[PDB]
Amino acid sequence: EVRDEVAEKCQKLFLDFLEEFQSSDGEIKYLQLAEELIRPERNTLVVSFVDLEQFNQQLSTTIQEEFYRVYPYLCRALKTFVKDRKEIPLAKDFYVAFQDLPTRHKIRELTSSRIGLLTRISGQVVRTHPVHPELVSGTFLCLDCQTVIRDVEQQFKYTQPNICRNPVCANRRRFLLDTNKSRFVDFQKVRIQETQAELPRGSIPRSLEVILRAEAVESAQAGDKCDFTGTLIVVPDVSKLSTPGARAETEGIRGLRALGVRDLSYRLVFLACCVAPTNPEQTAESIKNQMTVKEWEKVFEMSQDKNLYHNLCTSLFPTIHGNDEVKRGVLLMLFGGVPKTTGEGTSLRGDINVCIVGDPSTAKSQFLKHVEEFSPRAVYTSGKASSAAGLTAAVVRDEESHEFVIEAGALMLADNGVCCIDEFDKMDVRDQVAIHEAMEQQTISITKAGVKATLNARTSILAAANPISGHYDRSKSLKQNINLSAPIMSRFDLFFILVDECNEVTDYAIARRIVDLHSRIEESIDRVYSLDDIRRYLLFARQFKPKISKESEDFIVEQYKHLRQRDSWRITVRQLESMIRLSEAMARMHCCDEVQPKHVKEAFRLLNKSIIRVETP
Amino acid sequence: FDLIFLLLDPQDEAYDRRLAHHLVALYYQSEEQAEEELLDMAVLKDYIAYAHSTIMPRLSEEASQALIEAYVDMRKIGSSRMVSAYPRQLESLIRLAEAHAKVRLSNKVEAIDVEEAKRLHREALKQSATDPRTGIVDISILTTGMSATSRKRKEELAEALKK
DNA sequence: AAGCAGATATCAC
DNA sequence: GTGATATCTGCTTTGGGTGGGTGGGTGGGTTGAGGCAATA
Ligand SMILES: Nc1ncnc2c1ncn2[C@@H]1O[C@H](COP(=O)(O)OP(=O)(O)OP(=O)(O)O)[C@@H](O)[C@H]1O
Ligand SMILES: [Mg+2]
Ligand SMILES: [Zn+2]
Repeated sequence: EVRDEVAEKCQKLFLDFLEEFQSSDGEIKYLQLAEELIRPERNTLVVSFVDLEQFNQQLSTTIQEEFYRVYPYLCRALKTFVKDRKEIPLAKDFYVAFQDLPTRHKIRELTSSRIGLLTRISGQVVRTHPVHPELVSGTFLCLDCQTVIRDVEQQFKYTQPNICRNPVCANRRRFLLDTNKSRFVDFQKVRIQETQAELPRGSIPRSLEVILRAEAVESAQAGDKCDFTGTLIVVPDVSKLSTPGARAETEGIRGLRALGVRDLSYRLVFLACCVAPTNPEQTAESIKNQMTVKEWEKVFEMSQDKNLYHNLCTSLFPTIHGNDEVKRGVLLMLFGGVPKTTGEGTSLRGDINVCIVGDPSTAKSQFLKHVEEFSPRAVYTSGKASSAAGLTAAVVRDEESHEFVIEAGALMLADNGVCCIDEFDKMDVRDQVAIHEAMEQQTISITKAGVKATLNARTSILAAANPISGHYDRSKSLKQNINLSAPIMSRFDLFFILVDECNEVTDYAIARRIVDLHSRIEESIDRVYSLDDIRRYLLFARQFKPKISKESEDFIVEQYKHLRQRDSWRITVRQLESMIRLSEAMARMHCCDEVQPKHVKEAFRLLNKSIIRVETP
Repeated sequence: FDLIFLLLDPQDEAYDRRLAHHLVALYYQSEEQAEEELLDMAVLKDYIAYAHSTIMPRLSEEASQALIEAYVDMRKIGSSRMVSAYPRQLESLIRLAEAHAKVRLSNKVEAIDVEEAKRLHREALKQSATDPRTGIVDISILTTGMSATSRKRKEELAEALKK
């Protein structure tokens, strides 16, 4: 059989690269990575193109110019490099991915001259299709002689063997496909679009079809901005091609036997071997392991700091002057309580909701923005919404299908995170009624035409509101200043007010702070802890589930009795559970395993100042 | 909105005559004048492009003190008698000041830029923040959407109906 | 009517 | 006498409603009237 010299040389050199390339530490970089390919779910190896370029520049150039031609041989080299380990079945297939290609091309630079070369592009995913199994090499039985033919390559069309393997056999038409000994690969089709940055001025966006295979399937989601590394190929019009096993199914080139009197056109698709984001079962021990040693000692030092509450408060909100209590409340919301389930299967809410009622231009939006920028999972939205979904689900009809579907709202998109809601007093009646269940039961229930669903809304809500008159009236109570109903107010753990103090000194402090922030953007900010440090510390601290002790039990019971005796707003069991949640969050803040009385004292201070502020002018 | 402007139609006869002469002259404008205006527009476009390319103004110390004093005075106006300003307006001033510095092709924001920003902001407010009944200083119409006099009148009506 | 799949007789070497 | 290779024969096609809505609208067909949810 004729032998492709270039591809074989590439295979040999790639095997050498895999075996010999050395990391900084002196170990073989890719031996330890290939050691992971013994698992059944893992079949792809990610190789940095810069490492390969350092090892051998001629090999890298040959791969770049003949990627489509030589890729199967690189996969064969990987198979050889993995063959030693006993756990791999002989039937397993392995694939190579290439990570860091120095140069990038635009979607409108994908011309015919790029067919078969290694390329990297960026795009916004518009649509993802279901996963399929795709045949790569078929095993067939010959019906004339019962000989078994293996490794029949497929070319965009279901192909059967051309001639029987047996020299005596002359069969050309009768074969049987055997699925159990054939080879399949995972297959996914995605449709991507030009990013808004790349879209030329006054031009309709240009779309592209990308094919993901093996591990790359289900790794990109619609709306994501992703970098794809792979190759540009042509895909013929399969509908025109006729084969012994497959009839044709209802200008281009003419003259192929499989074409009859028909024409064959082509279209360009991108065959991606690697997908990444364009801009890039937990437990305390695993969280620790994910961190480096420096980060772990920083987290421990943070846990040991005796001024942690104040340092965290100042670090999180450096641009805001004053309002220390509001910062403390928002921090406690960020740490959260311990969600629990009862013996009968019902849930006890562990999340904390906070409300901030403010005068105009009092920086409540600043609080919401700080939390939104800090939190990994956080959604910022307005009470008055642009879409029909709003803060909860909506039911909309697909015109073509006539089917009814759920459109998700803000509280659904923020599930397991934080929802910052601005202008919380402008909600509509549908959202107003649904938010009862959303805030307490943490679910949204729908029984409408074509839809019957319970949707998860396990969220912590941080809300910002305006007073009814547009200016806060100290003579009245907080309940008298806002338009929130009493049942909604009972669902909030903490309430805060921000009043415009018509004071010269406060005005002078705020003006100096703003002007200093603008004059020296970098120099103005001074955080005891960096935001990344706080993110790691919060990730570590959320793994603790402090237990309520007996003394804390007695203190909580006494405080609840006092609150009820003191008192359409009223002290309900919700205040008791809010106090429990706040105590749990206070204990969590110090990575502690038991809720001590001190945490209860602090939580009761905050909650008592919230309740009194709700009641009296 | 940083600036709100009011384009009112006057009842003056002299304004009508002047605008009529303006429009008739435009109706008879010659081709050389049109070409000259096109050239001036091209110069303006090039100037703006260059300024966006290479100018990044920064606040000097004198500009910072000017801005702080400006905000304090705007607050004082209301504090003398209500509220006559809110911190967001200060931000607007900064933006405007920087814009002015960019017009000069200057990398430093000076006191002249702050003065121009104050003048422009104060003119826009005098155009659009005026209460038809009493005066201008009241900015509560922007913050709350209801005139202070209207708020007092509604409070009186509600109290009387509660009587 | 138009064209591919299958069957089969037929030239040539 | 075997390997092409030229001739002959039978299948089914079309989009279509006597080929079904107990095939399915991700296999593809204007126009109007009729329920929904969100709407005002
Ligand atoms: N206490 C404060 N400390 C620092 N900056 C403040 C403070 N109060 C207001 N500001 C400034 O005011 C602006 C914040 O306005 P923001 O949009 O957050 O107000 P708001 O409370 O949402 O009001 P509204 O919704 O009525 O506009 C920023 O310039 C912020 O610097
Ligand atoms: Mg705001
Ligand atoms: Zn055979």
